[PDB]
Amino acid sequence: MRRYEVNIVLNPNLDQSQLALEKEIIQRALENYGARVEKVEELGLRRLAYPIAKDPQGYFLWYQVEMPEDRVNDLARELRIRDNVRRVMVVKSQEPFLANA
Amino acid sequence: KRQVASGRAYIHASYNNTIVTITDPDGNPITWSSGGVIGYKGSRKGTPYAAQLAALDAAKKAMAYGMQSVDVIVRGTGAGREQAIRALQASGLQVKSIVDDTPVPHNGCRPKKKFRKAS
Amino acid sequence: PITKEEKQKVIQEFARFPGDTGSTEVQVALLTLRINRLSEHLKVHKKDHHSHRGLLMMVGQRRRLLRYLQREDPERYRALIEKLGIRG
Amino acid sequence: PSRKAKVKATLGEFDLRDYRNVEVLKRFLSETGKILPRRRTGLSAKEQRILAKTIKRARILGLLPFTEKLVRK
RNA sequence: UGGGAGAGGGUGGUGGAAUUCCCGGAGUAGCGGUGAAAUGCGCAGAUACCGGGAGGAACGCCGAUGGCGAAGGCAGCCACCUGGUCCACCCGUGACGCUGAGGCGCGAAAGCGUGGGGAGCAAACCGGAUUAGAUACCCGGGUAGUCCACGCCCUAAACGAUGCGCGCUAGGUCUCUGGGUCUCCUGGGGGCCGAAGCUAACGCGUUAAGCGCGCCGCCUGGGGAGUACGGCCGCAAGGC
Ligand SMILES: [K+]
Ligand SMILES: [K+]
Ligand SMILES: [Mg+2]
Ligand SMILES: [Mg+2]
Ligand SMILES: [Mg+2]
Ligand SMILES: [Mg+2]
Ligand SMILES: [Mg+2]
Ligand SMILES: [Mg+2]
Ligand SMILES: [Mg+2]
Ligand SMILES: [Mg+2]
Ligand SMILES: [Mg+2]
Ligand SMILES: [Mg+2]
Ligand SMILES: [Mg+2]
Ligand SMILES: [Mg+2]
Ligand SMILES: [Mg+2]
Ligand SMILES: [Mg+2]
Ligand SMILES: [Mg+2]
Ligand SMILES: [Mg+2]
Repeated sequence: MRRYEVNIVLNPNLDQSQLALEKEIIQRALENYGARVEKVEELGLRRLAYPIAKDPQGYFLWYQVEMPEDRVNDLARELRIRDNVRRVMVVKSQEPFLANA
Repeated sequence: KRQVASGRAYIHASYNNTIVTITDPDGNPITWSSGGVIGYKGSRKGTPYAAQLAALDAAKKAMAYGMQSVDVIVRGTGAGREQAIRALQASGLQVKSIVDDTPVPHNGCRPKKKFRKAS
Repeated sequence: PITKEEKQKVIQEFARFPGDTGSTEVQVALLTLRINRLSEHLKVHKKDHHSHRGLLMMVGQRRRLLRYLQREDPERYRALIEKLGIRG
Repeated sequence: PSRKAKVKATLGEFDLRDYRNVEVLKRFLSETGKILPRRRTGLSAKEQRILAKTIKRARILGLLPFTEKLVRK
C-alpha cells in the first residue's frame, strides 16, 4: 500500500441533498479499489483563481487514502465519470520538505 | 442609442495599423475606428499620428452615444499603442483604468517563418 | 519496485552462510531477480530501448560472475544454474 | 536591479511542497501569474524548483492563476 | 544496508494560454500586407469585440551561464512500469579486472510502406511584387511532409571537430548534487582563470591537448572521387 492524496474540486452550486449523495459514490469507488481513509479535510466552497466548468468557484474535497499502486489509475477513471466531480488530482504523499523554517 | 454612459475602449496595435473599439459596459461594441476608417491607406495607418486620430475619432462617435467613463485595454505592440492611449487621455472621456492584456501563448503554434529564425 | 523484504529473502535463500551479503551466489541470484523483472517489462514496452540497454548491462554482468564461478568452484557453478533456469 | 524586498524574508516558516497553502504561494507570483525569477523569490536552486512544481501543481487544481492582466500602466 | 538529485526511458490520463474553423450577440467599412506596393479577404457584413463549441499541435513564467542520458537526444501536470548514477557505513565476495576485430542493438532531420490524423507551418506548385532577368530574397495562397501506430531506412558540422580505462603532476574562482563536528573539510558533476609541462601557433592546463601504461579505430600530397567496378544491405531513395 502506498500513501496518496485525492484532491477533488466539485460543483459549488450543489445542495446538501446530492452533496452527501456524491460523497457516498466517492467513498464507494474509493473502497471498491482499495483506498483506506485517513486525515481528511472538506474545506468547502472557495473562489477558484479561474472559472472552471463555467463556474467561478469550487467545493474542495481533500483526502489521504493509502491504496494499492497498480489500482490508483483506475481509482481515477471511475472517479471522474461523475458530473459534479469536475477535477480529480491524486498525488503521492511526500514528507513536507520545509524551507526558511 | 442606448445611452451607454460608461464602457470600455479596446486599443489594438500592430506594426501595420491601429484600431480602437469602444464597447458597451461588457463586451458588445458600439463604434470603432482605425487608420483605415480615417484617411491613411498605405503604411501610414501605423504611424502614431494615425493611431492618434483613430482613437480620437473612435471616441467622438462614442460621445454621440453618450459615453463618459471608459476602461482602456491594450493589445499588441506598435508605435500607436501608448500613443492611442495617450490620445484617449485627452479626447473627452474619463479613463477609469488601463490594462495591458496582450495575447501571448504558452507556446503552441509554430509561427510564420517571418517570426521564427530561432529554433 | 523491489521491496526490501523481497530482496532480503533471496539473499538468505542463497547466502553461503550468515552475513553473506554479497557473494558470487548472492549476486547472481540477485542479478537474475532484476533481469527477470526488466525482461517481463520489455515484453510490454518494446519501445523502451533505454531500459533495454540496462538489460545487456545486467546480462553481461551475470555472465561475468558466472564465468568466474565455473572456473573457481566448478561445482558451485553447476549448483547455481541448476536452480535458476540459467544456461538453457 | 531588484531593489525592494525579497519574497524569502517577506515570509515565515513554510512548506514548499504545500500545493494547497494558497495564501502563502500567492506571494510567489508577479502582478502577473508568471512564477517569480529566483533572484526575487530569494529561494535556492533546489527550493525554487520544488516551489515551481508545487505552484504549477496547484494551478491545475484551480487555486492559483495561470495568467493575469497587467493593471496600472 | 541506509540516505540523495535528475527535461534518463515506455504506457495511460489530464491542464491552461494561443491559432484555425463553426454557432450566436453587438457592430460597420475596411482588413491585410510592404521599403513602397500589390495579389488576397470583406456589405452573402470581414477586420476589432463578447459568449459558446470542435479540433490538432506545442508547452509561457519557472529556466540558468542549471540538470539527466552511452550517443542521437530529453523540459506543462498526475499515476503506473523501468535504466543509469552520487554519497555514508566500512558490513559480504576475493582479482571476479580493462579494452574489444567480427556479431548484435540504439541511432537527429529528411525520406519510404500500410493505416489514421490534419489547427498552425510549409519543399513542389499557383499568384502578387522586385529586377535588365528573378525559375530568389519580400507579400498572398498552398500539396507532400510536419502528428500518431506499425514496419523500413542508418545518414549528419551524428562536434568538445578531442576513443575507452587507470595512475601521477600548484592553486584560485563560480556553480549543481551528497556526507560532516557546516569562518569551513570531504565526495561526485558543470564552468571560467591559471603551476609545472605541452603545442607550429591558437590554445590545452586534476573535466589535459601534461608524465605514463593497456586495448581498439584511423591517417600517409592535391584533383579524378566518396566516382567506377565488385560484393553486401535496402521496397526505393540509397547506404557500407
Ligand atoms: K478596397
Ligand atoms: K557506420
Ligand atoms: Mg471564442
Ligand atoms: Mg546536442
Ligand atoms: Mg576472506
Ligand atoms: Mg533514424
Ligand atoms: Mg521523421
Ligand atoms: Mg509516411
Ligand atoms: Mg500559410
Ligand atoms: Mg517579372
Ligand atoms: Mg510563402
Ligand atoms: Mg486550408
Ligand atoms: Mg558543437
Ligand atoms: Mg570539480
Ligand atoms: Mg598564449
Ligand atoms: Mg586555462
Ligand atoms: Mg593522387
Ligand atoms: Mg554518399
